[PDB]
Amino acid sequence: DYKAFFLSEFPDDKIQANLQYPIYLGAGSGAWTKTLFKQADGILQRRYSRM
RNA sequence: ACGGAAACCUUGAUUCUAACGCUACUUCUAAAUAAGCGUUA
Repeated sequence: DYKAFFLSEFPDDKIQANLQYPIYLGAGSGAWTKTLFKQADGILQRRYSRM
């Protein structure tokens, strides 16, 4: 779902391949790895619209 | 110069012996130190 939602808009050479079950841990992985991105779409971006 | 005089309601005695302010009870329950990089060049 994350690849069909976010990672598909970027060049394939910038996206890594999975050897085992994927996960995103810690800082720097992005907002969509830490939210319910299906429901946070729209709300998250408008939270930063005036910055 | 009195039915009056003399005469301790007195001596010895522990309000004492025994007895747990005790029995049971999680300072516990969810929670990434994480998000945003625009515009100009």
